[PDB]
Amino acid sequence: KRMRVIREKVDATKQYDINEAIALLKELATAKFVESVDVAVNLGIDARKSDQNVRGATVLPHGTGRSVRVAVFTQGANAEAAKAAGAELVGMEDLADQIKKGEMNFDVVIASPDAMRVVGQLGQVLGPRGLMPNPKVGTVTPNVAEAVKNAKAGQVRYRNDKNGIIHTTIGKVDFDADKLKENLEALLVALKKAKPTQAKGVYIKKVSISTTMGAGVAVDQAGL
Amino acid sequence: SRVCQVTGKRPVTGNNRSHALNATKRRFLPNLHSHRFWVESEKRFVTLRVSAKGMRVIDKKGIDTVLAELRARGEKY
Amino acid sequence: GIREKIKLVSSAGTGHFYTTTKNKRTKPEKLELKKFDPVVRQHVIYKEAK
Amino acid sequence: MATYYSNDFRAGLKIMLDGEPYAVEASEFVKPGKGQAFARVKLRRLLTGTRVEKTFKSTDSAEGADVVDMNLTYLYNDGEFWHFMNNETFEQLSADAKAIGDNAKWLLDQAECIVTLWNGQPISVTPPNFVELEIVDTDPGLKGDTAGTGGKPATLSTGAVVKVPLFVQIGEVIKVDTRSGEYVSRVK
RNA sequence: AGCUUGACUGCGAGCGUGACGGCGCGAGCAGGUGCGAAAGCAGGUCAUAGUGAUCCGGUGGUUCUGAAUGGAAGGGCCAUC
RNA sequence: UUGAGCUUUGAUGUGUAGGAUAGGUGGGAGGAGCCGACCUUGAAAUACCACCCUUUAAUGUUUGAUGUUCUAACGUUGACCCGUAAUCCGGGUUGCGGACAGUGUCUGGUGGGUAGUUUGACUGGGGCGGUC
Repeated sequence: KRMRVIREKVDATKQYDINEAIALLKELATAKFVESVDVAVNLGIDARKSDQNVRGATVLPHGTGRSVRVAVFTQGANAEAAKAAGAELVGMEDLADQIKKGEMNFDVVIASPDAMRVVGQLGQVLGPRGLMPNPKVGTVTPNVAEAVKNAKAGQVRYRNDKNGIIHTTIGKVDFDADKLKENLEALLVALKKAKPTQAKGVYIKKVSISTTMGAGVAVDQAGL
Repeated sequence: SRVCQVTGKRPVTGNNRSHALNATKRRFLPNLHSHRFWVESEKRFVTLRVSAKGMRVIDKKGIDTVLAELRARGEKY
Repeated sequence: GIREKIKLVSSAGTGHFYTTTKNKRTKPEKLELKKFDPVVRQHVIYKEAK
Repeated sequence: MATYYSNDFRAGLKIMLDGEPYAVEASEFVKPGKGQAFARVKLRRLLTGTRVEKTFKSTDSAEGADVVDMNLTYLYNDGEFWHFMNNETFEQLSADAKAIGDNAKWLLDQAECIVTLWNGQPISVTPPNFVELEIVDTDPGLKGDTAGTGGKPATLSTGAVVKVPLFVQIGEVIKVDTRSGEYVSRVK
């Protein structure tokens, strides 16, 4: 088979370190085409408590550039100034017809506090099991719409909630600088511990494992 | 009174300190228990008013050894 | 009441810090002001923290 | 941290004690000769919330927090938990089944409902005065004998039940009230 | 409106006002910036209200001390809650 | 008899609707076989596998929860015998209880039954109202 040698070099008793198993992820996977990395990091959150939700925009400190097509909901001069930041479809309620069709070309929605009457009155159900974000909790809607997507369209990966403990994020292209990604995983620690919701349980992070796509299993540590 | 036969534990007095350091004169009573012991040398029942740690002395020493010290102090058993 | 306080941590090697007040619920981004440092005697850009 | 003695809170001022936090509806003031003054403060519960009655004297104070009540906008349902939306600051919010009890049927979509905000996030949800809803499970009502008033039961799309007259049978959107839960008119 | 962080660190002759604790103004010097071609100005906002002494306790820094010695704990100084 | 947790191996999720025999989310072009994204779909569209939610046992579990039985601790303010001309007590068989109760230490709850005290000042009397 091709699913047996994968289960050979996975030792759950030996929790791997930073420099040990992440650099050898190119040999643990026998993938055909060009793939990438994933990152799974847990945070203790009960399912029936609403004061434990951990969300926010994470500015990644490097791999992929402008890759995600993100929309703009602005009025006035910001409808022609946010186009310089890399967005394709910038406008108004003409983009609400694309919401009614259910277009999955967009993944992230960014607006500004003057077109917040558009998403809050038309994109009600389809925007958020759509899960498109528009928060003052996160930095989704500032009034700095010129300088939003100069780095957020490039390297920002959005933190979503789950019913359980899990917060899975995405790693970058396999042939990047692997010394920087191990610090990118180390600087996702300071972002997830930046909010200590102050009602956390016993641990902060129990299990943190970064898999590539479907083959590698790399058990990391929460301390280092 | 409340005195152990083996070790001689008369109840001491102390304070019942609350959270606001309020003193109240309580009295620490020992963990006494009227137990009936068996002696191989005498081959009969011996009932002494020992404490909880007094049986721990009998756990180490022999029961014939402890009553030898009772005789040299004017104790009735 | 509304306007809480922040701590401007120096991005240099020193442990010196300025402190000031910033209303978080109006402009939620960090401050990147550029003031004097009495330890390094440089003009280091300061970063926002708690 | 606030303080409110019995000569201060009179109407619509929340108090906090052990808890749950209560609300003053109406009160009187008696200042009798020989003795200390008091106030028959007719409090109102907020969480369960039926009633509580206390006769506060001139002593003592009570913590007043939180008070905040504001207009929200319902837009989302997923499993158990619900959400709302602002129009003055556009901030998200999370709701629970504890805050929705005996009210979850009437509010359907984009309603101008109000909640009570206290320390994360709601306490209860109050539905608006009029919502538009549709019947899907209703018999094709014959005239009958019928010699009077009546009037057939209708199972509603949200899981509720209302009494509708004869001329609405299948797929007729109607607006009702949420205070008592009776039929008033049909939208056209 | 352009450009920016002088809302900067160590001082400060002097006086004003208070029983005192304190408060207020401060030229100018030293280091280091900002703007203006340049003279110059800036250690907050036109001014006067937006605030409470100490004790104790918490965070960061600094061998300053550190109960025989070498360390650390706990104290000291400074920034500060 | 059993209940809950773990590093363990996998099985296990049957609607509306898409041919149906869909676990939540982030990825999303892998395994003489031939699916799949693409799409018809809905509140969410799968593949490839991840971190886990849950039904299911095999295990070393960590051990608690009780429930019978047995007697030798302990209770015996049941009888009988003796010290003893003694309804106290003590010894003796025995009967019924039985590792329950009871007591001691630690600890949470209840606690005007009880104890120590506090309950401001200016004020055209104190009070009341008002101010600091």
